Amino acid sequence: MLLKSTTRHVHIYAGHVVDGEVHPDTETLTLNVDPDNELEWNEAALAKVEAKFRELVANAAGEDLTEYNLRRIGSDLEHFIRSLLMQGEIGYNLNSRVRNYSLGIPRVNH
Amino acid sequence: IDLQGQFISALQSLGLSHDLAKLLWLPLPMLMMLIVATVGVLVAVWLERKISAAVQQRIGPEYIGPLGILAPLADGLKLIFKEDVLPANSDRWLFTLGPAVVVIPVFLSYIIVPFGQNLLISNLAMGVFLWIALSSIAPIGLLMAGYASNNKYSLLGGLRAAAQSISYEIPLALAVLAVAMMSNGLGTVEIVEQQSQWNVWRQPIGFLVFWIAALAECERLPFDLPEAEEELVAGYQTEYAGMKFALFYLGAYVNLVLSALLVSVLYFGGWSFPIPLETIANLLGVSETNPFLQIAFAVLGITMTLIKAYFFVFLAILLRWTVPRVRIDQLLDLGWKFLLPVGLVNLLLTAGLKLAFPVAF
Amino acid sequence: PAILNPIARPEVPQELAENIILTSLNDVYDWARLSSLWPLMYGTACCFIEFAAMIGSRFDFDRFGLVPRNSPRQADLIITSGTITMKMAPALVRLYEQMPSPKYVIAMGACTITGGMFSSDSYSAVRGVDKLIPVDVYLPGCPPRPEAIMDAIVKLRKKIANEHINERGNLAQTHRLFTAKHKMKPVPPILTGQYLNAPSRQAPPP
Amino acid sequence: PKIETRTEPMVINMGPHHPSMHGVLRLMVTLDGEDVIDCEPVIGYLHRGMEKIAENRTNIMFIPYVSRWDYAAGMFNEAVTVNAPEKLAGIPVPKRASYIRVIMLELNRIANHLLWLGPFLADVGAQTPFFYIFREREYIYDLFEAATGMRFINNNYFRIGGVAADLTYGWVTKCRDFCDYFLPKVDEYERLITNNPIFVRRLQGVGKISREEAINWGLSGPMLRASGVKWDLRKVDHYECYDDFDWDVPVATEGDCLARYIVRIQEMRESVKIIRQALDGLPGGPYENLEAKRMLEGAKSEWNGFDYQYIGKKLSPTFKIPKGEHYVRVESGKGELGIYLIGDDNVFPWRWKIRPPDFNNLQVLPQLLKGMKVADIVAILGSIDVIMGSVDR
Amino acid sequence: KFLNQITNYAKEAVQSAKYIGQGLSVTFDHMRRRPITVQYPYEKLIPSERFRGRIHFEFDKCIACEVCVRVCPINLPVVDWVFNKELKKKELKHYSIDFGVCIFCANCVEYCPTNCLSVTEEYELATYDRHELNYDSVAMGRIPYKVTQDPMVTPIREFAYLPAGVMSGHDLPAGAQRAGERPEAIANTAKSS
Amino acid sequence: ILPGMTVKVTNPNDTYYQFQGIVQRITDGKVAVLFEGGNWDKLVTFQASELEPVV
Amino acid sequence: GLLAGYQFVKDLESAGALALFVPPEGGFEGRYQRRLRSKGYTTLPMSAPGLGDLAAYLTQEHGIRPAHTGKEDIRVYFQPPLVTYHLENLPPNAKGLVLWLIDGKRLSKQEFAYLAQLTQTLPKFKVVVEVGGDRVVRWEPLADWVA
Ligand SMILES: CCCCCCCCCCCCCCCCCC(=O)OC[C@H](CO[C@@H]1O[C@H](CO[C@H]2O[C@H](CO)[C@H](O)[C@H](O)[C@H]2O)[C@H](O)[C@H](O)[C@H]1O)OC(=O)CCCCCCCCCCCCCCCCC
Ligand SMILES: CCCCCCCCCCCCCCCCCC(=O)OC[C@H](CO[C@@H]1O[C@H](CO[C@H]2O[C@H](CO)[C@H](O)[C@H](O)[C@H]2O)[C@H](O)[C@H](O)[C@H]1O)OC(=O)CCCCCCCCCCCCCCCCC
Ligand SMILES: CCCCCCCCCCCCCCCC(=O)OC[C@H](CO[C@@H]1O[C@H](CS(=O)(=O)O)[C@@H](O)[C@H](O)[C@H]1O)OC(=O)CCCCCCCCCCCCCCC
Ligand code: SF4
Ligand code: SF4
Ligand code: SF4
Repeated sequence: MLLKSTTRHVHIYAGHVVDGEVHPDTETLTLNVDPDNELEWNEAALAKVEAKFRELVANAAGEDLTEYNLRRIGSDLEHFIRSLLMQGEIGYNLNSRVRNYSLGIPRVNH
Repeated sequence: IDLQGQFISALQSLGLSHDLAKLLWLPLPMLMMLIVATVGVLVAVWLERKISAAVQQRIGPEYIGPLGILAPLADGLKLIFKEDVLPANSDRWLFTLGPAVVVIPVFLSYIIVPFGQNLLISNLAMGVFLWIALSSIAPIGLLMAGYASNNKYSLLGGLRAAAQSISYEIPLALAVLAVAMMSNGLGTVEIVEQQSQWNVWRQPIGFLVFWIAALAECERLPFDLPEAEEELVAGYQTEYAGMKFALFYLGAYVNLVLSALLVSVLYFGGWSFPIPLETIANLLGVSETNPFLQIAFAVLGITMTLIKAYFFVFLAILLRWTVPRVRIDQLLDLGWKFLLPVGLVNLLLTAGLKLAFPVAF
Repeated sequence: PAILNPIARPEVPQELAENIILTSLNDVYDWARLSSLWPLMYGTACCFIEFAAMIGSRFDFDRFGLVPRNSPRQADLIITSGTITMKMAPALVRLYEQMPSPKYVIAMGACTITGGMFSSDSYSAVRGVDKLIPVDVYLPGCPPRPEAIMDAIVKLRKKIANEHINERGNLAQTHRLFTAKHKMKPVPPILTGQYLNAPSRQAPPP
Repeated sequence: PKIETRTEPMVINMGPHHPSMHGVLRLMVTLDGEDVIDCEPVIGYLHRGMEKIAENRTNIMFIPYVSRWDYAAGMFNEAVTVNAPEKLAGIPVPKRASYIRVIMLELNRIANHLLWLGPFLADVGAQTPFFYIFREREYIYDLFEAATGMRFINNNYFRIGGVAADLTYGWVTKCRDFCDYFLPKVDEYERLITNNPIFVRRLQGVGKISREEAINWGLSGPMLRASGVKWDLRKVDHYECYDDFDWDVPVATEGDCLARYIVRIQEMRESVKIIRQALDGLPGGPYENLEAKRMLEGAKSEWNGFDYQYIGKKLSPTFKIPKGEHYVRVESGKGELGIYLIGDDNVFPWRWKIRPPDFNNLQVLPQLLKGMKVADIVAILGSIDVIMGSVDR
Repeated sequence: KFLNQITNYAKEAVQSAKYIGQGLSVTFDHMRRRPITVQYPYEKLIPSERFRGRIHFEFDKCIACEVCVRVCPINLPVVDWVFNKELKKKELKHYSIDFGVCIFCANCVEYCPTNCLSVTEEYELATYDRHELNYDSVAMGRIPYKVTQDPMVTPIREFAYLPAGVMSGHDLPAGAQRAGERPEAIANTAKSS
Repeated sequence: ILPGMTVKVTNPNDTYYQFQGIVQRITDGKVAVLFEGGNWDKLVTFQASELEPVV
Repeated sequence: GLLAGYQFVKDLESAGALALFVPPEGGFEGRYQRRLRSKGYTTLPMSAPGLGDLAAYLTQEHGIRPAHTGKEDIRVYFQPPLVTYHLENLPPNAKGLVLWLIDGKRLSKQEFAYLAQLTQTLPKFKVVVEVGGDRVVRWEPLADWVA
């Protein structure tokens, strides 16, 4: 069975997406940043997120594969995404979708 | 009038190979029956939703149309536009075929629904027996919807559905058997023309058996086991999303208007405003070629068929909210332990009464 | 750092349509869809009961066409009623993603829009479902009067009637997916059958 | 694309998404051909941490929180939450407040039994009674909404020294009207139902606990009184204004789903007796009469006395509960509630623990599913009246 | 041995038939009664006299003692005071309540000393954006809805405001009162003999 | 009818008939009366005609 | 008349501020918003009961104070003007930005007059306010309907 940490704009699984399926593997740790397109992404920001994901899964892991640790990785990835959005590297989508600012409203940095 | 005569004659007046005109007319009734079947489905959905609401001191759909008339239209058009899903390891071709095999033979059995004489598609010689044979293909559809799923939830529902649809096919045949004993035949028009002055009054047990067996075709809340939400989530339907699920949602109400019309024609008769109407020689009408009297009696026959079909649709969707469900084993004991013995007893009784008193049988 | 949490400021402006025929057909596409919403029979806690009161005879959502559905495959609306703990968050996302695409969400009660009375000193409640799924309408209040759930349904119908068939592009999922090998010692699942047939249930240890 | 049948015990997951009113419970159950070998109930999908919150909130800050443990009746747990510091402080509750509290608790018991009764009859029959209880359960909602602010739970009508406020004006008469309109229907239920032989054979002998095993398994609720134990915390503890009303504590003897149903119906019927007996005897009668007497002579007369007030002395939100632990209890709808308050010296308690009745009645789910059938699982689930809000602690 | 079993089978079958016929008659009777449905959008149900709706805030009466923040179950009301230095008077700069986090228990309204805070009958709060539920000090007064003064709603009393014996509130005259007499009326009657 | 005054309600078709309260705010012709009673001070809006400035 | 042309958009461009009278079932005015959006106008609905002065929220800045709940002592955010910030973020070929207000009944005549006057200034900015009412979706200029 799968082991996953699924929240908004982060989806970590424990398998390999071959064509759309998941296929639990016990060492792949796929990642699916922002499926619903709450935000608008760039090529540099996605690379930063992938690098953070790698250094978070590789440099700090010798522990079990419980769903607790998967959630613990997803939480750090989402804090990193929120920091990227605060600094302004990315932004909300503004498209005609739901548009509920889940990571905070736009403020003016006083 | 004989609209077929006029159509073929006016079409042959401009040539067009008279024998070919008879081929150019089949679509006309073959789609008139489709129209009345679709309107019957809309009526059945509307009646269910508006009668279940009256029974429960409530109000059904009222913000769709004037009286929720457009509620079935909306519920169908939604399911048209819905994204269809096909789960991971499920089969790709038995999936999209189950809901069609459970529907095609339910429509095909409308060949034999009379709606008044000369007002039906090709009164067949096998008639009701052809319907008994065609109503045995839906279990293949349910087994197909269950076998082509990676969900063991729904295979167990497909099995318990295909095992209920075969439990109520022997008594459903033993009731039509006793009706065909009296009817001298199997064609629906020949079955009903024995009512010339009703079979319910001479088959008071076969009527009960037929009606219970027809309600127990995985249709009504008396049973509705594969649809019994609480015990199991939708059974086999739990994985169909768009139009594939609307085919189940639709093939279960057409399979109810069909049974209502069939109880009407077998035990009551799609003719015969109760007095022996065709003995209206008291108005000195030459029915034979009366240009009207024909249309007046046509309308009377259609109304008298629809009254007694609506009676049973009403009573079925009323029992839905009156009779408690049975698990699955109290269900499989109705057939094979109560309905099959009583069906055999009714058949033997009709045989004994037909051999002794050949009059009135 | 000029404006924190900025907006997209996009390009390629709209590519929307104008002819009377296609917008008149869009009218029907959106009327059939909003007047036959089928909610998923999904309750977790207190608010569900008020939702059930909204099903009952006192005022039923049967009018304006709402029929509660059991499986998410036929459901196109999930009224999240109840507090979502961290134990059950993935059990909701699943039910949301396992459900056809023209779908909607209503977050009812305070416990699904901000966390509610559990937004403080609670270590297991998800502080709002807006951080799990794209909510469409929020109605506040510990258990909201079931004629406030219907007000939320009104505000959701007038949002559904806004959609545009020439705009269903903002409805798929982009799937920016990656991959990274790990070394993390898979453990055996500690949740199986074996409750009464367990050997430790039949006799006390010496 | 298939499931590859094989001769083993099959494990099925009736997981958290219950399309019913039985909270979120997982119930991994294995079965050998329409039986039950053993089930492992997986509770916890609604643990929000009430016990750790209660240690950081003062009493009046925590009293809205309590209406959630066991949703329904959201006044039993309010009653026990009020009683916990009240006993330590020894604060005397007046008699009028005790009568209002009794009336509210009895209306809540009726509502609890109605909420249990609806889905129970649904799982063993048709879905129409679900539309009838909620026609009959609303007449109590609309009485609560007059007395207290809201409908069922989130009333926070109770207070330490009594009750937040007196009833409305035309309240006693209207409660009488409801009682007279409702008492025939608790029997109309057993008329339209409870006599279908198919329906009574359905829960004839399914689910069973011996009297000596219900005591061992600690089944405080009507699950005990259905196993032949005449024991409820209203008559053994002498709850506040009892022995002032007639008492028929209903008990069966067999200990099956049918016994549970019968005890619950007789208890719902006795609650109307309790209400009608208390209403005719409030210390002051209807509130408009009491207010009229108080504005006519109660400037100094006895109608302005301590025994006729809805509350004692109004306490500050800094009540500072005293030192010393003790265990309080109330016979709720599902049985015994228990709060093992401790408290050290300040507003925040020390280890406010909640002892819910459903958490202990649910312990014998596996024992009650010792090979009964696969179909009577939902009936045994409904016979216990599971509320996951009281399975969070 | 075998006749008792058959007579029991008959006494069970005929009983099961009668107990279905009775339910059928009961259900067919149920569809004559007037539906109790309160057709919400055009038949809104008028709330009680103690219904706890949206909080109302009178900026002028607030003295910024923060008891609303202190008796709140979740310390919700944001009070931003500055403590002007005229002699000792605190000054209020911004009062707010995130109604998305609100619990509607009205402890704040119970302990406001200056009657600055009150409850209303606005249960019709719903937005597309929860960040619009944070009410300013000005968006809170706003003169509540008053369902009765709506040209497209026929208000319907609930069970506690219907005359004696009346159960439903649909077919009601235009002169009904709650249940009995008020205290002033009873005292006035007692005044004259 | 000005704010701060104590008023009563004179409209037999209202649930707040013969109630007494204090005017908190008046805008656009309609008033807002606060009934301090029970436990939680209620505030409901009346027309300028459904009141009476009780002495 | 069961199907509408584009008179709504013409009337909005003429008056500037309309006042809808949608039926209280809320599924028959979204098509008019779709008509607005198909012309080039971009909408944004923000549920009027919940805005502040309507001048600090729409034109000027305003310090939003989130819900601290015992932790995180009072902090302000200063979200930008809800209009001047959305007029800058319009799509390239955008005809304007109309402001939709769902529950307009809660506002007062003063705020209605303000919203009407705000349309003349601040050019690319129209206003629709769903004041509740009639059983058909009828509109009327917002400068009217008051005084
Ligand atoms: C969604 C569900 C509802 C949707 C409606 C269906 C869509 C169609 C909409 C069109 C409706 C307009 C048609 C007007 C109806 C009059 C036509 C008619 O009666 O025509 C009848 C003719 C008659 O046919 C001839 O009828 C003759 C005599 O009648 C016979 O008919 C029966 C056979 O014996 C009787 O037993 C009778 O005694 C017998 O004499 C002979 O049988 C001939 O062989 C035969 O050809 O058939 C025909 O062309 C009829 C063929 C067309 C079928 C359409 C009928 C629709 C039902 C309308 C009923 C109206 C009721 C009253 C309306 C006012 C309200 C009070
Ligand atoms: C170049 C491209 C070409 C492409 C072709 C595609 C284009 C399509 C062309 C236009 C579409 C028109 C579709 C319908 C037109 C109506 C045709 C018709 O009128 O067709 C008439 C048909 C045919 O039967 C009639 O049959 C009699 C003639 O006898 C012969 O008619 C039949 C055919 O032989 C039988 O075999 C019969 O035994 C045979 O003897 C009649 O007198 C007429 O002549 C004859 O036409 O009517 C019947 O079949 C009876 C079935 C209708 C009965 C109606 C009962 C109506 C139900 C009530 C309505 C309300 C329901 C709502 C509630 C429902 C709840 C349950
Ligand atoms: C085997 C063969 C079987 C094949 C199957 C058959 C498939 C049939 C598919 C078609 C079904 C469509 C039904 C539509 C019913 C309906 O709309 O509901 C009626 C509702 C009711 O509200 C109305 O609205 C009005 C109020 S208001 O102004 O809208 O607010 C007022 O009239 C009142 O509310 C009410 O009347 O109308 C609406 O609410 C607005 C929706 C607008 C509908 C568009 C008009 C239809 C045009 C068709 C497309 C033609 C294209 C050319 C036009 C230039
Ligand atoms: S939203 Fe309120 S009523 Fe609903 S479960 Fe949460 S606390 Fe209870
Ligand atoms: S409204 Fe009351 S509790 Fe709130 S700050 Fe003002 S005086 Fe204090
Ligand atoms: S309603 Fe409850 S949460 Fe809101 S301010 Fe009042 S006490 Fe605090």
